Amino acid sequence: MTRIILPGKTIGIIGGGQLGRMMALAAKEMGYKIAVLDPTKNSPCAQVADIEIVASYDDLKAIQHLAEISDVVTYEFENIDYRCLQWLEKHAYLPQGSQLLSKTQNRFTEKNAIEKAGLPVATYRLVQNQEQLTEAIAELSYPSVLKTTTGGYDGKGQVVLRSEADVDEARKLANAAECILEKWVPFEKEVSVIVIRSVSGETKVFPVAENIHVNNILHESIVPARITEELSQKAIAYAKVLADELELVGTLAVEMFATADGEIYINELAPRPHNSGHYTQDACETSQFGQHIRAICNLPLGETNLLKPVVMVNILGEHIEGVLRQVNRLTGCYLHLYGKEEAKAQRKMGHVNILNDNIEVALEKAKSLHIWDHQEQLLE
Amino acid sequence: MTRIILPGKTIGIIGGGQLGRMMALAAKEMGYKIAVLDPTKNSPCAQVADIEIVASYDDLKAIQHLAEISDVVTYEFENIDYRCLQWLEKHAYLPQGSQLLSKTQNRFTEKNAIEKAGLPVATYRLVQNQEQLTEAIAELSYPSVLKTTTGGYDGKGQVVLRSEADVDEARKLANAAECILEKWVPFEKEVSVIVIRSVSGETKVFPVAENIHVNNILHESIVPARITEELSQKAIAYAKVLADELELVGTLAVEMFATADGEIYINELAPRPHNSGHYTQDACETSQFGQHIRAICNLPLGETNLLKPVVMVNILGEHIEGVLRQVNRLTGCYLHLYGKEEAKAQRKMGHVNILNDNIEVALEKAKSLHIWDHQEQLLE
Ligand SMILES: Nc1ncnc2c1ncn2[C@@H]1O[C@H](COP(=O)(O)OP(=O)(O)OP(=O)(O)O)[C@@H](O)[C@H]1O
Ligand SMILES: Nc1ncnc2c1ncn2[C@@H]1O[C@H](COP(=O)(O)OP(=O)(O)OP(=O)(O)O)[C@@H](O)[C@H]1O
Ligand SMILES: Nc1ncnc2c1ncn2[C@@H]1O[C@H](COP(=O)(O)OP(=O)(O)OP(=O)(O)O)[C@@H](O)[C@H]1O
Ligand SMILES: Nc1ncnc2c1ncn2[C@@H]1O[C@H](COP(=O)(O)OP(=O)(O)OP(=O)(O)O)[C@@H](O)[C@H]1O
Ligand SMILES: [Ca+2]
Ligand SMILES: [Ca+2]
Ligand SMILES: [Ca+2]
Ligand SMILES: [Ca+2]
Ligand SMILES: [Ca+2]
Repeated sequence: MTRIILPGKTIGIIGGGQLGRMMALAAKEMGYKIAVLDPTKNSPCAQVADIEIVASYDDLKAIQHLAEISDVVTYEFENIDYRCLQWLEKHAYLPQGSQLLSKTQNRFTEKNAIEKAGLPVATYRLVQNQEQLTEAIAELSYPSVLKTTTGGYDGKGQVVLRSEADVDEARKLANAAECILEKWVPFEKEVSVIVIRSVSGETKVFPVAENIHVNNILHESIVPARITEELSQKAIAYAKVLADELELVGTLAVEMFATADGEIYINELAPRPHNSGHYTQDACETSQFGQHIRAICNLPLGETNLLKPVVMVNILGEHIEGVLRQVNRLTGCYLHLYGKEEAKAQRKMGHVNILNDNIEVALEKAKSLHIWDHQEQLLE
Repeated sequence: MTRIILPGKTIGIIGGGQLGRMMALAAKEMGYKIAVLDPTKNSPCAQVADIEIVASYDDLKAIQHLAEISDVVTYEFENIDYRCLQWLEKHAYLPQGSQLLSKTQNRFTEKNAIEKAGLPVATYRLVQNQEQLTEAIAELSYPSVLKTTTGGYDGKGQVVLRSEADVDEARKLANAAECILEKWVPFEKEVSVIVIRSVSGETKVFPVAENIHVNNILHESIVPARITEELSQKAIAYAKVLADELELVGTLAVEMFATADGEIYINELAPRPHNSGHYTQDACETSQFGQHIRAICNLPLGETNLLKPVVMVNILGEHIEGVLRQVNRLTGCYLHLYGKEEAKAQRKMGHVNILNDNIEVALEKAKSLHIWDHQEQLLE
């Protein structure tokens, strides 16, 4: 379409977490008003929003209320059910649509969609009962990984199978939920690419980021990713094909495995701004949040050039004390805090973007701060 | 001092215009809360702030109310009551102080401060009646400019005397208000430098901007300024001298005139983020607004590296319709709109940062858009 949502209009956001907040901040710079729906009062996004609706995500009356006061609707919360999605796409303006969301919510459906797009993933099998598990183990051998098709996050609902000794735990998981078995990919680095596509079909792709997870939570994103030119260009090419084949509108985070000998496998997709793209706030010509707003409002997209190398480091509840105490050591460090009321140990409270001409110096800065010693030790 | 205002605390801003709005957005990214005082409801800053106080700038009890709900107070309105600042610095925390602002509020007092810092100004005389105007004209000759000592913005309260024929208009101005007459400098370029100094005395200087005015309102800022490295170094050294001699805490904008022989005359000072510093939002490692917040909260200052060449173009009320209509043509352009509810011909509604590797291509982009045909017709 050529449908444009002009500055001055209201953008409605389903989900009031940090992703919503950062969307709202970028939209405010451009003169947009913001409405947000979230089940808890005073969410990070509500602190920036003009209008706040406190309600469950599955409350259709409240979704309708959000839509009826918004000129365009988007989401950070992905688990919107079909009845709400169909209503939104037909009776509100939801340029992102429902089709991509439905593919990314189920690991089996997601992998099917990626292969149909022509892109490589780990060899996988659907597991709906004990016999399918047995057949899958015999076909894919060891090592392999069993994951729940839905609801899985932070490595939960996941069993790695290294030998027959692991089968018992795998059977327990498969007893409890629909699963997929994937062949274990021996990779060197986990990487991600944020890709943007506007309503009118303009596309932009951000640089490849190298992602380091510790205890199933992202710790650092490094840009440029420390991978060969071959791996880099391949990752970017794959992300574009995905955007094109999936008919993306908005933002798509493509998480990948990169092997020593130059292969990329697509691991999973997120149809929203993503933690591995927070680096863009300080290091790129446009942030993933500014791009997201432009894409859904059908404005011309900004450029995605990396202006300075960067290390994004996540700030969890366990880190917030150390961050405030070390505040006067934060030279070259660009702090972002989400305004969450309560710190919980593993809850994401913010992040810091460490900019430097040299990635290793940025990495050394994170270390020398001694805030993430816990994460550092687990990596050692 | 070593007083630090930590993220999570409330920053109070006196003045709800676009400068406060942009301070608030940068503060919110770092997790600060915002309170604002403005005489008009729904101001640009109130649209982002957590707390809004609607009141006059002289309403002591409202200023008192703001101080009570803030951990630190800053100003945005350059024409603030004064004495109210003397209340604030003694009974609350106003790290900027009152002394610098009071000096810059009066052109005569301003000129004295600059001269006492050892820097050049246009030769000037105080004018309080017709006899003094007559004597000043005799001494300074033509061309010269008569300016009100207080209340001058957008070229208001000024009469340029090119010949004796302009004296009649100047005489009317001199009766209306206290004025200074100064020599008219035949500069090659106008430049500005934004200098930042924190509570602990850390000092950062932004790159020199080349500024183009039309009808005494800023039209374009160009960075890097198209000047010799020698003039650039001079301008920066001048800004550091002023920051130190005026004992700056916070932001200081320094407008300068550059003549063919390579000389710099200081035109005026502004103890706040400045229109000529808006380019920093998109083109520098840190924006002037993020820097200002860091300065007053006593956090380490960010780097001021220019990450890409930029042309900032002001969007006035006369331009808003054109911007919205030509919104699809804004590739390479980073739009900021301030949320002002009422448009007036010369009122500042927003700005656009045009980023490009080549400064001349950016300048050509502004022309090709034809949004500022009026400005380009008046320039040639
Ligand atoms: N096929 C595979 N081969 C090798 N390692 C894998 C495979 N699948 C998953 N992993 C490992 O398990 C980790 C988590 O799995 P996954 O990518 O499904 O994320 P998740 O469990 O949804 O958690 P998150 O919330 O971080 O996305 C990955 O980062 C990767 O290191
Ligand atoms: N239990 C859950 N299951 C699925 N999604 C969740 C859950 N809890 C929170 N979310 C969603 O996760 C998003 C925030 O993602 P976050 O930044 O924590 O990690 P991420 O962007 O998925 O990166 P990673 O892949 O490393 O986990 C929000 O959209 C939020 O609604
Ligand atoms: N996409 C999602 N699918 C399922 N549940 C979700 C999703 N997003 C959020 N939730 C639920 O909402 C809760 C809070 O959301 P989220 O995890 O994004 O914020 P948080 O700041 O991490 O809070 P907490 O640390 O309490 O989980 C989660 O614990 C989860 O139960
Ligand atoms: N002495 C001078 N010689 C030559 N040109 C001058 C002189 N004084 C002012 N000008 C021109 O007029 C413009 C506006 O002057 P000045 O900065 O004093 O106005 P102002 O209204 O106080 O500015 P602001 O809108 O920034 O508050 C200058 O940028 C310059 O172009
Ligand atoms: Ca996942
Ligand atoms: Ca996660
Ligand atoms: Ca993931
Ligand atoms: Ca002035
Ligand atoms: Ca001026």
